[PDB]
Amino acid sequence: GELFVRPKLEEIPPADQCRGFFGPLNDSLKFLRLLDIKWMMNRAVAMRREYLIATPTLFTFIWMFTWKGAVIYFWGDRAPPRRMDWNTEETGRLPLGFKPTPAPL
Amino acid sequence: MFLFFFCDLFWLRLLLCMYYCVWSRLCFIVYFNCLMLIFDFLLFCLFDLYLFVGLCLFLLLWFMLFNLYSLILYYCITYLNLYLLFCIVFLLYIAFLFLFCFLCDFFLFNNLLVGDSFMDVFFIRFLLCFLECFSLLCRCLSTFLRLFCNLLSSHFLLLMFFDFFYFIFVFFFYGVFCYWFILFIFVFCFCLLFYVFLYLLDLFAAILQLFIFCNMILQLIMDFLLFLLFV
Amino acid sequence: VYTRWKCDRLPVFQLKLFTQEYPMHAAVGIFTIIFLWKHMSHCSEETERKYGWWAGYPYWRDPIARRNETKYKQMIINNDVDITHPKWTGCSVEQLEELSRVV
Amino acid sequence: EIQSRKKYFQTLGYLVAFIYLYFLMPKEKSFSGLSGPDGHWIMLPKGRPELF
Amino acid sequence: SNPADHFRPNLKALTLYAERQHYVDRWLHVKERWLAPWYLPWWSPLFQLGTWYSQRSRNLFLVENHLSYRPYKFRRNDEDRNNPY
Amino acid sequence: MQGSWSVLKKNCSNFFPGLLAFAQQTQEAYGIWLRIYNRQQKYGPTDFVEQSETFSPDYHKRFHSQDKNMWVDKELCTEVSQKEVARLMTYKLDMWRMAHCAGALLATGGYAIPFGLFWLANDTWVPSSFNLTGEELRAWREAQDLYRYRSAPSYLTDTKWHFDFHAYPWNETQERAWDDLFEKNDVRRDPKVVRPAAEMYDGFIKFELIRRKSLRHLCRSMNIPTF
Amino acid sequence: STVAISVQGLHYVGTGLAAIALAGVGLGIGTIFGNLLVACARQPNLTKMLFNYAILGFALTEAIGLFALMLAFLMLFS
Amino acid sequence: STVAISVQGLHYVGTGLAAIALAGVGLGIGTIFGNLLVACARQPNLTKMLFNYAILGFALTEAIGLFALMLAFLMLFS
Amino acid sequence: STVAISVQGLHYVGTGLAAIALAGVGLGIGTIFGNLLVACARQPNLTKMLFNYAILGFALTEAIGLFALMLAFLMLFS
Amino acid sequence: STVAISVQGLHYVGTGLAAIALAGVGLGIGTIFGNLLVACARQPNLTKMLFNYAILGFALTEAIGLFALMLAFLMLFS
Amino acid sequence: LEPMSTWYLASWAMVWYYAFFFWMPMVWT
Amino acid sequence: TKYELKMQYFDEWMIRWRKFQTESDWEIEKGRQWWRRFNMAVSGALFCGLVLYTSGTATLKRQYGLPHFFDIGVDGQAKETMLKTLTSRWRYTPQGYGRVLITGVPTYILFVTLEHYRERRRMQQYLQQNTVFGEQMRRLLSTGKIEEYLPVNIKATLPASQQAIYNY
Amino acid sequence: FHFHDVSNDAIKGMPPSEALHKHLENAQLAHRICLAKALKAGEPPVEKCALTWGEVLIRYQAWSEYRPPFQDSVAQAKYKKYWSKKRQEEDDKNPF
Ligand SMILES: CCCCCCCCCCCCCCCCCC(=O)OC[C@H](COP(=O)([O-])OCC(O)COP(=O)([O-])OC[C@@H](COC(=O)CCCCCCCCCCCCCCCCC)OC(=O)CCCCCCCCCCCCCCCCC)OC(=O)CCCCCCCCCCCCCCCCC
Ligand SMILES: CCCCCCCCCCCCCCCCCC(=O)OC[C@H](COP(=O)([O-])OCC(O)COP(=O)([O-])OC[C@@H](COC(=O)CCCCCCCCCCCCCCCCC)OC(=O)CCCCCCCCCCCCCCCCC)OC(=O)CCCCCCCCCCCCCCCCC
Ligand SMILES: CCCCCCCCCCCCCCCCCC(=O)OC[C@H](COP(=O)([O-])OCC(O)COP(=O)([O-])OC[C@@H](COC(=O)CCCCCCCCCCCCCCCCC)OC(=O)CCCCCCCCCCCCCCCCC)OC(=O)CCCCCCCCCCCCCCCCC
Ligand SMILES: CCCCCCCCCCCCCCCCCC(=O)OC[C@H](COP(=O)([O-])OCC(O)COP(=O)([O-])OC[C@@H](COC(=O)CCCCCCCCCCCCCCCCC)OC(=O)CCCCCCCCCCCCCCCCC)OC(=O)CCCCCCCCCCCCCCCCC
Ligand SMILES: CCCCCCCCCCCCCCCCCC(=O)OC[C@H](COP(=O)([O-])OCC(O)COP(=O)([O-])OC[C@@H](COC(=O)CCCCCCCCCCCCCCCCC)OC(=O)CCCCCCCCCCCCCCCCC)OC(=O)CCCCCCCCCCCCCCCCC
Ligand SMILES: CCCCCCCCCCCCCCCCCC(=O)OC[C@H](COP(=O)([O-])OCC[N+](C)(C)C)OC(=O)CCCCCCCCCCCCCCCCC
Ligand SMILES: CCCCCCCCCCCCCCCCCC(=O)OC[C@H](COP(=O)([O-])OCC[N+](C)(C)C)OC(=O)CCCCCCCCCCCCCCCCC
Repeated sequence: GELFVRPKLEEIPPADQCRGFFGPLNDSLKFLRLLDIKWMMNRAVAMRREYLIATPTLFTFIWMFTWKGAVIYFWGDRAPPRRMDWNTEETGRLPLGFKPTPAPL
Repeated sequence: MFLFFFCDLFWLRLLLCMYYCVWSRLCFIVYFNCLMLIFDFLLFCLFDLYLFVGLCLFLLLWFMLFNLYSLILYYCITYLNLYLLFCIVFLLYIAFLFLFCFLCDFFLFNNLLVGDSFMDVFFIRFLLCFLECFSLLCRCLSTFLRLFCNLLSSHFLLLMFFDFFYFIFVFFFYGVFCYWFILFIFVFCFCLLFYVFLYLLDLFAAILQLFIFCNMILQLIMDFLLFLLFV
Repeated sequence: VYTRWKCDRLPVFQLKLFTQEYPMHAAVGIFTIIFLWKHMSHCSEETERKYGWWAGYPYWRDPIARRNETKYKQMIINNDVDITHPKWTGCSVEQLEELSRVV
Repeated sequence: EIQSRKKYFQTLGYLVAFIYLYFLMPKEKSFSGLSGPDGHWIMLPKGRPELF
Repeated sequence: SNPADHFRPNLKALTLYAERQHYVDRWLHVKERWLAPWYLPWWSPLFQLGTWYSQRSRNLFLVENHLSYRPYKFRRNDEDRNNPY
Repeated sequence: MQGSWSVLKKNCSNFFPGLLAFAQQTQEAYGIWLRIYNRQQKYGPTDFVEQSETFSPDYHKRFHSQDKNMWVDKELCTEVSQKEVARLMTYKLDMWRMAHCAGALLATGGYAIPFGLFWLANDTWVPSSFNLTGEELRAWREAQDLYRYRSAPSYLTDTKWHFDFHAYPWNETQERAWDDLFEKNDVRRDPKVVRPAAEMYDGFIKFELIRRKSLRHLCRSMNIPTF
Repeated sequence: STVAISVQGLHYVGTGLAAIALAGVGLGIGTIFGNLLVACARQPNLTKMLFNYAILGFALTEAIGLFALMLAFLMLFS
Repeated sequence: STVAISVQGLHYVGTGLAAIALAGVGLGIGTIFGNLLVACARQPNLTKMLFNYAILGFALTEAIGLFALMLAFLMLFS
Repeated sequence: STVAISVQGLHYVGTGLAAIALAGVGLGIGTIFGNLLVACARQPNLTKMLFNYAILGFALTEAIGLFALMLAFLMLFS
Repeated sequence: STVAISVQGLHYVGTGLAAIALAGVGLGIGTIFGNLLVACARQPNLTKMLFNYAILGFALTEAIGLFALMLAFLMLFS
Repeated sequence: LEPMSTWYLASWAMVWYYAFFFWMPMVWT
Repeated sequence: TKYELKMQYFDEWMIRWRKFQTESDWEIEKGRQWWRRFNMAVSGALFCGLVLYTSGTATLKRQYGLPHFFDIGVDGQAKETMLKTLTSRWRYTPQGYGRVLITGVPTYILFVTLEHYRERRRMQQYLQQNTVFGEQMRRLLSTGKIEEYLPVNIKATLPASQQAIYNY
Repeated sequence: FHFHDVSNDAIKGMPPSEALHKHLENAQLAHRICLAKALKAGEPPVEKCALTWGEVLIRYQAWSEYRPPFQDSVAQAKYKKYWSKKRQEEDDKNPF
C-alpha cells in the first residue's frame, strides 16, 4: 500500500522487552529465545522485520502449488498395504556356469 | 498420443487480414483500466506496470473471437476445457507473481501479515497470513473456474431451450389451424421473448466475464505496486 | 526512425518480444508445455473406446486391433524378431511342435 | 504496400484452408470407416534386432 | 449426455501414436549425436544442461523404494479402479 | 549496420593482428587501471571506497548513487595523463565486447563458429584493434555511429514520455529547459537554458532509480553489449 | 455377505440439491439492486458510478451460482 | 455381488428440489421492489431511472430462476 | 443384475417440495407491502404510483410462484 | 448376520449438499456490495478505499465456497 | 464430458500456446 | 571422456528392467545420490564464502552490525569477530558482472568436476558388479549397444516361484 | 495347459509380483497356442501371431518394471509406523 521505511537503530526496542509463549525470556532464559517461535515472531514484528514471517509462508505455498503438488500426486508413495510384498533378494544374480564378458582394459 | 486439429477462427482470421491490412483507430476497449492505473497526478511507478496492456488486448481479442461468435449455432469454442483455462491463467498469474518475486524485495510481502502489533502474532496474524497466501492461489483458481462455468452453463441452457423450441414449433404448429390456436400463439410468443432475452444475456455476460478475467490479473498486479510522489 | 515492430522482420520481433518484453511468461509457458507432454500425453485403449470416438467405438471392426496388428507386424518384419523363441512362448521349439501336432 | 501484399496472400491461403477444412477434410475415426483415418503408430524401431 | 456431446472440437483431422520408450530413445540418440563431438567439452554449460538433470531424475527413479505399487503407465486398460494390472 | 562480405573479409584478414594488438592494449590498460584503482583506494572518500549502499524507497533495491559511489579525482593528472584515460575507456569498450564473445564461445563450445561468422561480417561488435588502416577505422566508426543513431531515440523518447505522462514541471524555466532538452540536433541547445532540467529530473528520477529498460536503451546507445 | 449396489437415479437428487444454491445467489443479486435504488435516491449524482459497481457485484455473485450449476450438469450428465 | 438398480420415480424428487431455488428468486424480486418504493418516496423525481434499474435487477434474478427451472423440467422429462 | 423399480408414492414427495418455493414468494409479497406502507408515510402524495409499482412487483413475484406451482400439480397427477 | 452393502450413487447426494453452501456465500457477497453502494453515496470522496475493503471481503468470502466446492470434487470424482 | 477430460490435453493446449507464441506477434505488428 | 552419453542408455534400461536390481546396485545409486548432495553442499559453501569475501565493507557492517535479533551475547560476539576478520585486511570487492563471474565460475567448475568424476566412479562400480546390470554395462561398453531382454536371454536368477518361464 | 485366474476377486488378495507373473504366463500360453494352431494350419506365424506377441511384449514391459521393495530399516520403520495396532484392529473390524 504505502512506502515502507526501515526503522532507525534507536527506534528498535530492546530484546528483553519481547514476550514469548508464556513470558519474557530475560536473563537466565536468553538461550530459550532460539527455541521459542512466538518470541522470535514478536521480536521480528518489533524490529519491523515482518517479512521473515510472511516470505517463508508465501514461497512455501508457491512451492506446493507449482512443483511439489504434482510431484506428490504423480510420484508420491501411497500408504502401504496390509499384506506387504517384500523383496526376497533372489533376483538379479547371474546363473551358475555363466561366463561374464571381460571388463574394459 | 498426438492429435492434429484446427481452431474455428479461419474465416475470422481471413476477415482480420482483409479488414486490417490498413490502419484503423481503436477507441472502445473492453478493459480500459489496464491503461489508466494511476489517477492522482505526480504519482509514478518504477515497476513496469504497463507491461500487461499487450497481453490484455490480445486475450480480449482472442476470447471475444471465440465466445461472442459462439452464440451462432454450431460455432465451436475450441479451447473450452477446464485444464486448458487453468494452464492459461497459470501462465499469466504465475508469470506476474514470479516477476514480483524475482525482484528479491522481501519487504514487499510485509502487508501479508494482516493486522497491527496489538493482535497476537502467532494465533491471529500468522493465521491471517496463511489465509491470504492461500487466497492468492484461490483467486487464480476462481478466475479460471468462473470463466469456464459461465460459458458451459450458458451454452447448455441455450441448447436445451433451442431443442424445446424446435420441438414445439415443428410438432405443434398445426394448432394454428385448430381451435386451440390461442394457446400455441401464447407459447410461441413466450418462446420468442425467451430467445431474445437469452441472447442478450449471453452477449452481455461474455463481455462482462472477460472484463472480470482481466480485472483479476490487474488486481494481482496492483496489490504489489508502490507509487512514488514527484518532488 | 528505428522501431522493433516496424523495422524488424517477424521472427526477430518474436524473439525480442518473448526475450526482452515477456520472458517470464515464455518461460512459464514452456514449463507448462513440458509438464503437459510429460504427464498428459497418453491414452489407454479402454479410454479411447470409452471417449475417443465421436459416435462410439465400432466394435464390429475393432480398428484398435487392426492398428496394433499392423504395428506389431511392422516391428517384427523390420527388426527380424523370432516370435517362436522360448522367451515369447515359454516353451521349447520341440514342445511347440508337439503341441501343434496334438491340437 | 508490403502489408497489403502479405495480407492478400494470407487471405488466399486462409480461403483455401477454410474451404478444405469445412467442405473436403474428413473427420478422423469414423464409425463406419468410410471416411477419415483411424490412426496409426509412428517412430517404430527399424533395423534394431537387439532391441527385442 | 447429448447436450454434453456438443462441447467437442469439430475439426479433428488425424491422430498419431508413439511409445514413450521409442521417442525417448530417439531423443537420446539425437542428444548424443549433437553432444558427442570433441569441440564441445564435457565441462561446457551446454553439455551439463543437456545431461545432468536427466541423470539426476533417472538416479532418483532408480533409488526409489516405495512400499506401494505404481501401476504401469502404459497399460491397455487404466479405467478399472479395482485392477491395477 | 547490416553485415557484408567485404567486412567479413576485412575482419578475417586482421583477426590475429587484432588479437595481438588487443592483448598489448590489455597489458597497458591493466597498468593504467592499477594506477587509478590504487589512487582511488588510497585517496578516495570513505563512502566511495566502502561502497556505501543506496536503496530505492519503493522496493529497496541497491544501485549506484551518483553523489556517494562516484568520485572525481581532481589530482589524477599527477599519476595518469588524459591520453591514458582515453586509452583505458576505449579498451574498456573493446574488452566488454570481447568478453561477451568469449563467454559465448566458452558456453557453446565449437557451436559458436557460425555465430562468429555473423560477428566478423559486421563492425558493430568487433574491437577497434581489428582495423589496421584509416579507411577500415572510418567504416568501424560509421558502424558505431549507426548503432548510436538506432538506439538513442528510443532512450530519449522513453525518458520524455514517462516524465511528461506522470509529471509536469514546476515553473516556467523548468518547462523551457525540458522542452528544449529534447530538440533535434539540427538546432543548437543553450546549456544554461537546459541545466535546470537536471534538478527537475533529480526530483523525478535519479541515477539510483533508473529502470532496467531505460538502462538497456542507454547501454545500446553507448555501444555497450546488452546480452 | 459382500453386496455391491449401484443406484442410477440418485444423480437426479444431487442435481436438485445444487439448484438450491441459486436461491441464495438470486436473493443476493436482488439485495445489491435494492441497495442501488436506495443509494441512487440518496446521491443521484453518482448513479452511473454506482451502476458500475452493482454490475461488478452481480457477476461475482452470479459466478458462484454457476459453480453449483456446473455440478448439476456434471451429475445430470453422468 | 454386482447389483444394478434403476429407481424410476426419483426424478420427481430432484425436480421438486430445483423448484425450491425459486424461493430466493421470488424473495429477491420482492426485495428489489420494496427498496424501489422507498427510493421513489425519498426521491420522487427519479421515478423512471429507478424503475429501469428495478427491471434490470428483475431480469437478472429471473434469469437465475430460469436456469434452475430448466433443470426442473429437464429432470421431470428424463 | 438389472433391476427396475417403480415407486408410486414418490410423486407426492416432489409435489411437496415444489410447494415450499411458495414461501419464498409469499414472504416476498409481504416485503413489498412492508415497504409500501413506509413509502406512503414518507411521501403520501405518491400513494398512487407507488401502489401501481407494488402491484407490478407482486404480480412478477406471483409469476414465479405459479411457475413452481405448475410443477407441483404436474407431479401430483403424474 | 453380518451384511456389507455399498451404494454406488450416494456421492451425488453429498456433492449436492456441499453445493448448497454456496447460497450463503452468494448472499454474503450481495450483502457486501449492497452496503458498498449505500455507503459510497454517503461518503463518495472515499469511494476507492471502500472498494478495496469490499474486494477483501469477497476474497475472504469466496475462499470458503472453495472448500465446499473442493469437497464436491473429492466426492464427485470418488 | 470432454471439457473435463485429459486424455488429449496436451494437443488441445497446443492451440493456445501456438496463439500465444506465433499469432500474437503478428497481431501485435 | 564423456561418460554421460554412454550412461544415459544404461540408466533408461535399468529403469525399464528395474526388477533385476540387486541390493548392491541400489546401494550404488544411493551412494551416488549422497555424493550429489555432498557436492551441492560443498559448492554452496564455496559460493557463500566467495560472496562474503567479495561483499562490500558497508554491506558487511550492516549485515554483521547492530542491532542483534536475539541479543544473547554469543550472537554479537560472533558477528563482531567475523566483521573484524573481514574488514581487517584488504579485499577485492567487485560489482556487476565481475562479482557474478567470481562467485559463479568456481562454483560451477567445482560442481561439474565433482559430478563428472562421480559419474565415472559409478561407471567403474557397475563394471565391477557381478550382476546382470554389470554384465549389461560391460556389453554396452564392448559392443556400444544396449541389449534389451538380456536378463531373460542369459536366464538371470528369479524367485523360486517364477522360474517356470525358464523351464525350456 | 491351464490359464491362471486373474479376475478382480482373485487379484484383490494377491501380491503385485504374482499377478504380473501370472499375466505374463497367460500371455505366453496364449501365444504358444496360437503358434501351434498356425503351425498345424501351415500358415506363416507372423500373419496370425502378431497380436499375441504384442500382448506378451506389453506384459513383459509391465513385469520387468516392478522391483519389490527391499526390507530395510527405513522401510520397516515406515510400515510399522503406518500399521499400528489400532489401525490393524480397525482394518479387522471393517467388513469392506
Ligand atoms: C503422416 C501423415 C502426414 C502428417 C505428418 C505429421 C508428423 C508429426 C510429427 C510428430 C508431431 C508431434 C506433436 C504434434 C502436436 C500437434 C498439436 C496440434 O495440432 O495442435 C493444434 C494447433 C492448431 O493451431 P491453430 O490455432 O489451428 O493454428 C494453426 C494453423 O496452422 C494456422 O495458424 P496460422 O494461420 O497462424 O499459421 C501461419 C500461417 C499464416 O497464414 C497463411 O500463411 C495462410 C495459409 C495457412 C496454411 C496453414 C493452415 C492449414 C490448413 C489445413 C490444410 C490446408 C490444405 C492442405 C491440403 C492437403 C492435401 C492432402 O502461415 C502458415 O501456415 C505458413 C505455411 C504456409 C504454407 C504455404 C505453402 C504454399 C505452397 C505453394 C506451392 C506452389 C507450387 C507451384 C508449382 C508449379 C509447377 C508448374 O496446431 C498447431 O498449433 C500446429 C501443430 C503443428 C505441430 C508440428 C507438426 C510437425 C510438422 C508436420 C508437417 C507435415 C508436412 C507434410 C504433409 C504432407 C501431406 C500429407
Ligand atoms: C573452463 C570453465 C568455464 C566455465 C563455464 C563458463 C561459461 C561462460 C560464462 C562466462 C565466463 C567468462 C567469459 C570470459 C570473460 C572475460 C574475463 C572477464 O571477466 O572480463 C572482464 C569483464 C568485466 O566486466 P565489467 O562489467 O567491466 O566488470 C565490472 C567490475 O566492477 C570490474 O571490476 P573493476 O572495475 O575493479 O575492474 C577490474 C578489471 C580491471 O582490469 C582491466 O581493466 C584489464 C583487463 C582485464 C580483463 C580482460 C578481459 C579480456 C576478455 C577477452 C579475452 C580474449 C578473447 C579472445 C576470443 C577469441 C579466441 C580465439 O579487471 C577485470 O575485468 C576483472 C574482473 C573480475 C574477474 C572475473 C573472472 C572470474 C573467473 C575466472 C577465475 C576462475 C577460477 C576457477 C577456480 C576453480 C576452483 C574450483 O567481464 C565481462 O565483460 C563480463 C562477462 C560478460 C558475459 C557474461 C555472460 C554471463 C555470465 C554468467 C556466469 C554465471 C556463473 C557461471 C555459471 C554459468 C552457468 C549458466
Ligand atoms: C571463427 C570466428 C572467431 C571465433 C569465434 C568468436 C566468438 C563468436 C561467437 C560470439 C558472437 C557474438 C556476436 C554475434 C552477432 C550476430 C548475431 C546474429 O545472429 O545476428 C543476426 C544475424 C544477421 O545479423 P546482421 O544482418 O548483421 O544484423 C545485425 C543487426 O545489428 C541487428 O541486430 P539486432 O540486435 O536487432 O538483432 C538481435 C536479434 C538476434 O536474433 C536474430 O536476428 C534472429 C536470428 C535467426 C532468424 C532466423 C530467420 C530465418 C528462419 C528460417 C526457418 C527455416 C526455413 C526453412 C529451411 C528449410 C531447409 C531445408 O535478437 C536477439 O538478440 C534475440 C536474442 C534471443 C536470445 C534467446 C535466449 C533463449 C534462452 C532460453 C530461456 C532460458 C530461461 C532460463 C531457464 C532456466 C532453467 C533452469 O542473423 C542471420 O544472419 C540469420 C541466420 C539464419 C541462418 C539460417 C536459418 C537457421 C538455420 C538453422 C540450421 C539448423 C541445422 C541443424 C538442424 C537439426 C535438426 C534435427
Ligand atoms: C532468488 C529467487 C527469488 C524468487 C523465487 C521465485 C519462486 C518462488 C519461490 C519458491 C519456489 C517455487 C518453486 C518453483 C520451482 C523451482 C524448482 C523446484 O522447486 O525444484 C525443487 C526440487 C525438489 O526435488 P525433487 O525433484 O522433488 O526431488 C526430491 C529429492 O529430495 C531430490 O533429491 P536430491 O538428490 O536432488 O537431493 C535434494 C536435496 C538438496 O539438498 C542437498 O543436496 C544437500 C544440501 C544442499 C545445501 C546447499 C548449500 C546451502 C548453504 C551451505 C552453507 C553456506 C554457509 C557456509 C559457511 C558456514 C560458516 C559456519 O534435498 C534433500 O533431499 C533433503 C536433504 C535434507 C537433509 C537434512 C539433514 C538433517 C540436518 C540438516 C537440517 C536440519 C538442521 C537443524 C539445525 C538446528 C540448529 C539449532 O529440487 C530440489 O529442491 C533439489 C535440487 C535443487 C537443490 C538446490 C540447492 C540450493 C537451494 C538454494 C539455497 C540458497 C537459497 C535459499 C536461502 C535464501 C536466504 C536469503
Ligand atoms: C547449464 C547451467 C545451469 C545453471 C543453473 C543454476 C542457475 C543459473 C546460473 C547462473 C546464470 C547466470 C545469471 C544468474 C543471475 C545473475 C544475477 C545478477 O545479475 O547478480 C548481480 C550481482 C552483482 O551485483 P553486486 O552489486 O555486486 O551485488 C548485488 C547487490 O547486493 C544487490 O543488492 P540488493 O539490494 O538487490 O540486495 C538483495 C540481494 C542480496 O543478495 C545478493 O545479491 C547476494 C548474493 C546472493 C546470496 C545468496 C545466498 C544467500 C544465503 C543462502 C543460505 C542457505 C543456507 C541453507 C542451509 C541448509 C542446511 C541444510 O538479493 C537478495 O536478497 C536475494 C537473496 C537470494 C534469495 C534466494 C531465495 C530462494 C528461495 C528458494 C525457494 C525454494 C526452492 C525449491 C526447494 C529447495 C529445497 C528443497 O551478483 C551477485 O551478487 C552474485 C551473483 C551470483 C550468480 C549465480 C552464480 C551461479 C553459479 C552456479 C553454480 C552451480 C551450477 C549448477 C549446474 C548444474 C548442471 C547444469
Ligand atoms: C455488439 C453487439 C452485437 C449484436 C448483434 C445482433 C445481431 C442480430 C441478428 C438478428 C437475427 C439474425 C438472423 C440470421 C439468420 C441466418 C440464417 C439462419 O438460418 O440462421 C439461423 C441461426 C440459428 O437459428 P435456429 O436455432 O432457429 O436454427 C434452426 C436450425 N435447425 C432447426 C436445423 C437447428 O441463427 C443464429 O444462430 C443467429 C444468432 C445471432 C446471435 C448474435 C451473434 C452476434 C455475434 C456475432 C457477430 C458477427 C459479426 C462479424 C463482423 C465482422 C468481424 C470482423
Ligand atoms: C482424470 C484425472 C484428472 C486429474 C487432473 C489433475 C490436474 C491436472 C492439471 C493440468 C493442468 C494445469 C498444470 C499447471 C502446471 C503444473 C506444474 C507442475 O506441477 O509441474 C511440476 C512438474 C514436475 O516434474 P516431474 O514430474 O518430472 O518431477 C520430477 C521429480 N522426480 C524425478 C522425483 C519424479 O514439472 C514438469 O513436469 C516440468 C519439469 C521440467 C522443467 C523444469 C526444470 C527445472 C527444474 C529445477 C529444479 C530441479 C533441478 C535443479 C535446478 C536447476 C539446475 C539446472
